Amino acid sequence: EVQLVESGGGLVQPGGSLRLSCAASGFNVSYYSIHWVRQAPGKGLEWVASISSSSGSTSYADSVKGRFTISADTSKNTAYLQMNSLRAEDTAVYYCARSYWYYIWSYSYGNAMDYWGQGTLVT
Amino acid sequence: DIQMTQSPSSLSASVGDRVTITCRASQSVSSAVAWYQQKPGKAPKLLIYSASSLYSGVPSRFSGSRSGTDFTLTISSLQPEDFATYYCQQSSSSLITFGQGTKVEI
Amino acid sequence: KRLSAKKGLPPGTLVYTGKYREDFEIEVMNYSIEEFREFKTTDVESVLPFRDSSTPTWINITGIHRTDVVQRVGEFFGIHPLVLEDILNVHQRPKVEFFENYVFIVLKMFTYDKNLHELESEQVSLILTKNCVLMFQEKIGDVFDPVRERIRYNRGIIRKKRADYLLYSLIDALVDDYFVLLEKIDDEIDVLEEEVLERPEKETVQRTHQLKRNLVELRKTIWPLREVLSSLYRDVPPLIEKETVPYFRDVYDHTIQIADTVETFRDIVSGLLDVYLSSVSNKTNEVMKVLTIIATIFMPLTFIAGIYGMNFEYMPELRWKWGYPVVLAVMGVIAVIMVVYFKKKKWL
Amino acid sequence: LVYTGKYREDFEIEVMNYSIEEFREFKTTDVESVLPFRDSSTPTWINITGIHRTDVVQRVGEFFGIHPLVLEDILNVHQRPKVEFFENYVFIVLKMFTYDKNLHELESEQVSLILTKNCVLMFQEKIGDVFDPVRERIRYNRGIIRKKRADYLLYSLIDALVDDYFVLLEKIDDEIDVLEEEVLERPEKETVQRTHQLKRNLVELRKTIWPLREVLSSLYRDVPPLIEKETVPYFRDVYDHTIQIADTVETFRDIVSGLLDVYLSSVSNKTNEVMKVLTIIATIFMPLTFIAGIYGMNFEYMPELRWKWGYPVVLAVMGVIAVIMVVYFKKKKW
Amino acid sequence: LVYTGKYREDFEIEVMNYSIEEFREFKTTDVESVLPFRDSSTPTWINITGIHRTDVVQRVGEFFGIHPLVLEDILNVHQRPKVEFFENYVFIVLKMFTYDKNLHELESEQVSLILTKNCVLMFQEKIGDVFDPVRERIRYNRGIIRKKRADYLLYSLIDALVDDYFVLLEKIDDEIDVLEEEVLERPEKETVQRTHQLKRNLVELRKTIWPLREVLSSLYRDVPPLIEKETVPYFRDVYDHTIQIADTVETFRDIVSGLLDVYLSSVSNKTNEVMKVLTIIATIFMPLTFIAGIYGMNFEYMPELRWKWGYPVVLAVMGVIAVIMVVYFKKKKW
Amino acid sequence: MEEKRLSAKKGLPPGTLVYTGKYREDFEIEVMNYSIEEFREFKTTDVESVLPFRDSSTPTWINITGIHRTDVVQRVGEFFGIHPLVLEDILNVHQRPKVEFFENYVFIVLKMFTYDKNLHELESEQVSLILTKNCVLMFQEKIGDVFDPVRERIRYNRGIIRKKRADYLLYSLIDALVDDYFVLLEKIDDEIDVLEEEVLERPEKETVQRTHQLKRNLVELRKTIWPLREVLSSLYRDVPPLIEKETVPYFRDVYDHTIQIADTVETFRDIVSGLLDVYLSSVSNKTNEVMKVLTIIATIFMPLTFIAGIYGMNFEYMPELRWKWGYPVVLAVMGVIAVIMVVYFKKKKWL
Ligand SMILES: [Mg+2]
Ligand SMILES: [Mg+2]
Repeated sequence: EVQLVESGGGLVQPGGSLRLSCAASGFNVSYYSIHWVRQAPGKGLEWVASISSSSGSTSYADSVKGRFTISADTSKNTAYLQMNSLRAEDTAVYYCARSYWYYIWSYSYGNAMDYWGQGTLVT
Repeated sequence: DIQMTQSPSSLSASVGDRVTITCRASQSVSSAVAWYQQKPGKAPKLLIYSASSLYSGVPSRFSGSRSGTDFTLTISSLQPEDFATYYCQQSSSSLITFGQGTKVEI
Repeated sequence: KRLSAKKGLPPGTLVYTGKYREDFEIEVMNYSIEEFREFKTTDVESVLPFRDSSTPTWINITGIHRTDVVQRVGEFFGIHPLVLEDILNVHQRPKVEFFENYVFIVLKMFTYDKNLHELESEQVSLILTKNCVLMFQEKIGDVFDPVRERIRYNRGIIRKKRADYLLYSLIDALVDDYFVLLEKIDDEIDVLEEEVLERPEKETVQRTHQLKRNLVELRKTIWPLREVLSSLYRDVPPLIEKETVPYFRDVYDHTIQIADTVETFRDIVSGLLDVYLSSVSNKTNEVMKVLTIIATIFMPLTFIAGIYGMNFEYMPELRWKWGYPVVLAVMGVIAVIMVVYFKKKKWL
Repeated sequence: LVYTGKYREDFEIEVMNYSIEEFREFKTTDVESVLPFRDSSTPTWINITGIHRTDVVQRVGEFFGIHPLVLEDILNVHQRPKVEFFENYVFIVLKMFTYDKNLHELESEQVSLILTKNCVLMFQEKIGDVFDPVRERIRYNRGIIRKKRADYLLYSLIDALVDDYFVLLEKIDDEIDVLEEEVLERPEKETVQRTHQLKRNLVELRKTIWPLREVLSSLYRDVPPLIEKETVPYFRDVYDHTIQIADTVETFRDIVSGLLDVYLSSVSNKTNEVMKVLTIIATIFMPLTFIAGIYGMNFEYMPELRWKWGYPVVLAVMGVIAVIMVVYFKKKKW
Repeated sequence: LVYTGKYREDFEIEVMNYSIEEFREFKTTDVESVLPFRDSSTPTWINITGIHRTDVVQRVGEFFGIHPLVLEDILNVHQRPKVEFFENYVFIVLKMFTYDKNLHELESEQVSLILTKNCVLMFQEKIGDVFDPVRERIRYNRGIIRKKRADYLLYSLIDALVDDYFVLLEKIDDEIDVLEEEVLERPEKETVQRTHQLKRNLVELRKTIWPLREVLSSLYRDVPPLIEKETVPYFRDVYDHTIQIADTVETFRDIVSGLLDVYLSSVSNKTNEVMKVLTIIATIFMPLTFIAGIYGMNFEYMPELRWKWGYPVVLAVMGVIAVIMVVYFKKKKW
Repeated sequence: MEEKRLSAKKGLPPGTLVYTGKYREDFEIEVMNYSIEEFREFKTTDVESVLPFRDSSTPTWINITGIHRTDVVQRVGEFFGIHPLVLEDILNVHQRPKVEFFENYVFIVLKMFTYDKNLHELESEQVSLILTKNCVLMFQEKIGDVFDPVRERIRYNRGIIRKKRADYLLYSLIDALVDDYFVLLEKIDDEIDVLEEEVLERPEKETVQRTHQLKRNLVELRKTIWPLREVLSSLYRDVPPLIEKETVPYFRDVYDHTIQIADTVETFRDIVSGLLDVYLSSVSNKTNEVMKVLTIIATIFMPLTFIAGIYGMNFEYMPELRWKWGYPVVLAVMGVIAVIMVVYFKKKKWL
């Protein structure tokens, strides 16, 4: 029921600009945090961005801090990632995932991704 | 900065035997780690969260243990449907860092 | 006022605190004088039009781990975000808050397992608004089946009154299974007390200490229950009718009884802690009684045998007429008489 | 004006000034260079790394305008955290706690913050400081501190302090996990030492964090206009974070008080087992050496002939008694 | 009329009349000099110490019109703290506590606050008080002390006496750390004597906090005879401070109880280790004593004779038994 | 737990009311009928002389001591219209403190304790109060109460007791009882302080018995205090029509006193358990000293016997002939072993 899909992956020349759209079904993007993760062929997973559409909470990866731009629009109930000035290493599979918070101690919270999108490909 | 080194790089084991993957954190993470399964060409699945808590609707052969700042993913009885890549995670900070990725084969 | 800012989270984040994420369900029971329904479902949007119903309604949302459903229900029913944060904070004590439209109650139910002595706690929240009662739990399996059966089969007064009697019935059922749990712990404490004196091992100590900690948990979660029932009985906010206060008074007396029982159990376990040490000292006493008896009987014999078995060049008593049998006879006599002497008391 | 701090060798003065678009960093030891900073309309921060020298603190107090009693509190180190409101300035008392994982001890160092008009005075004790994040934030403008007055500077200082509290709590959490694993796996007297020291550290942490709650409460709930209404909500967040610390602390005590109890009761349960060992061995070997001495009597009266393996018969009787005693111990389940 | 106190020492009457314009410090010693200090509009602070001088206290009670029953309550020492409300004046009775070195026992001194119009009176007995912070606040232009009436004076005296408990608990914590070091290394009988004395002092502190909280609750809730409001929000930090004191004393009691329990553990472990050494020695040397007794047995026909000069063989058997038994002990914590 | 009907014991005829306590020696009725300007104190033994005070306009305090005479209790209950179940509760000593609100009267069961030295058990006596209209009936088991201050206040017109109604009299009696409870707790504390020295200095079986009976007494004290605090809470937070709502602050003061007493008794129980632990430690140290002497003797002698036997062997092939006179060598070896034993026991800091 709860399914995440991605669109916008394509053959774009390095240094260009494009937009990845993560469409959500079975839930409301307002009530959960949406993460974008990048995995290169032959390499492990690498988290990229996190958006909490309820507030302005927006946290990008350390490596690509300030070069991406994540947001979410509730009218379409989707999340958006804007990629600008791509590098050569950015070619990989992109996954869009829900994530819920869980409680460990009073001071420390964790979170987990329960539903993972299929994940487009960017070159 | 914080990083999670996952050992070993890869592991080979038979079916029905215990498999253990350890994972160490550069900075102390309270308990916010997770273990995932990724079949090739497919989205990852969430196996373990909170470093010891089995996910809802997942076989109990997987188990998680925490000792200090080190985390171990253990398997009671490995299965043919259990040959994939297993990762770590961090959720202590808003910056999420993944593990190296240990692939288990026959 | 305001939803507390937890750092490390986006502002205004509602997070489930417990551990049970397995199941999620919504069960609706709309009952009246004549007709009733049971609309069990999962689509939350179907439950909503019951807020403004004329007849009393019982909504039961199991699995509060889905915070979106809780937020949507709270927003549509006009529930303050602080109340929602209290709902999703399982780590809490029973409490009551009175508001201009709804009454919010936090209570705890407990289960006990045999062969694995774990006192499992599940927090349940009640929100009485207008002529409806919202119920929030986090796992399948509660102690409100008698209320459902009474409503379904029209037995008792519950089908005749308003939603306030429904809330009273729910709290009464909670106190009833509190009594059931106290009886179960009574049986377990009797078994543990009998066992600790006959087979004292370290697992008995672990069981006794686990029972003591469980009882401390029970006390810390029952005294707030006394407080909340007191708050429900005395001031009787406008949401609760004046004719339904004697029922809450009865529940208050029940909570008094439960507190007395748990305090008695706490005293009993505190006694068992010293009883275990006394029993282990008794066992050590038995072992050293055996050791001291053999020592007392056979060390003097040993040294006298050593003394007559010596290499002096003299010839004191080595050729007397059967002197060896004489020594053995007198020596056995002294051993027998000292064993008889030790036969007094409980040493032998 | 008597100084009681245990740090004397360290001393340095550093100034960070900033505006909407420009900032300036200054480092010195002579106080004459930091005197003229009143005229800067833009907010500024002056940090005194070492407060052992009473002359500099007395001069700065009489220059910016600081009450004798609050200055004596600044010089005093053993003081509960506190907040005082004056028309000219506000005065706040904070603590910083460093805790080494390998070398287990939770130390402390006192900080005093004074906010008069736009200059924020911080009176650090010694070297080794936490507020590098706010210094880097104001060095490289990636925040909101540029658009606000020194009030937001005070808020940033206090927020950095509570963040350091969170990091210390993470360290204590790791120590508690390790201690619990050790207790469940293998006890020791040094394990008991660890439990006691951790308990004491938690107790002192609770005692020192609880006043900070009412410090922040005084700082937002009925705050004077010197801290500014727009700055008030930010302090609220700090207050909320403080609650978490307290909550965490209490649950840690709840998990460390009960850690050691099973070991406390479990002692004297090995006493009976060592009695088992000593008693079985003494029971075997008291009668055995007893009859050894009996046959070593050197009486020679009773015939000691070769017989039908008389010495092997004695040994066989000895072994029969030993087997009988072993059977008796098996029956007793000792 | 009757004096109950057992302390007869120096007698002193001090008056501290303070106002915005200035403050008066002519405490003097004349009994009749205080009588004109009653019609002043300013808050007049009259204190009498050494209540053994019964004629002076009787005269001042007659002058200010206190009920003689309240005078009898003042003359009492063993009286639980409480508050009584009258139209002319309000009576408060409370306890002052001071810890000391040597005999680690804490004593109590009654203090009576009679507040009427713009006048406040203390009825202390022993020389040596704690209200110095309020005195220096009066003398050093700090706080709202002068901007308000004698109600603020009562509030300041009572919350200073509440703050006394923090100093006392710091003293008790120092004592607890000393006893912690002792239990850490040297356990003796004096150790449990002094730890149990500390436990008694802590339960005494809880028992004396209870009436103080009751007094604050009774004084907070309405029925103000002379209080004109605007001071009852100040009777909110005092109640919270009472809660603070209760919780900190509870933690101190818990840590002292843990110290007692670890002493008990040390005694049990000493029993265990003495048992262990005895068992090791007897266990390893008794079978050897047996075998030494057996061989060389005295009978006519000895068949052992010589087996390849086997005395080194039996010695090596002894050594092998000894080393394997030592290894068996070493594999455990023996 | 619904409806109130008389319980049926099988050893008695159906309606008979039985006294449960163990006192029969005393019986006396004291009537104390006061007003703003007058008071009549009247001690008698006739039940029929107190009946007119039911309809008295002025407040009156009846005090019947010796409830063992069930006929007097039954007659007074019949005249004052008291329910028979309340009479059975009055005569039933073996019950906890409680309060019952009725349409015409309020019924309270409370306890007064006494502590004796050289007989370290506390004795409880049940006192019952019935407040009805303008009369306060008091039922006591035996001579000896704790309401002397109230009597002096009524006699000598101290305080404000005379000008008020019977509800203030009920307050005064309950306050006096709680003050006596405070005195009792002080006596328990003194007994605990005395027992501390013996339990950490004089380890005997009598100390064990004394501490265990103190723990039992503390348990009984808690079991009495908790319902008493419940009674005071009910009087404060239920305000029945007989209390006039003006005397409620007095009841909250008594409620605070009860709360303090309950906390005190809990702390005392903790202290008693600590005393038991210290006892065990003391006896363990005694046994440790005895084990020390046993162990040192055994380890300085038994190995010496081992070597003595080893070179006490007698077969053909041994260097038994003197080498350096031989025997002094073995004696010196034994002495050196003993000296090593003693020196490392000195190192181990016990003899
Ligand atoms: Mg010989
Ligand atoms: Mg021997």
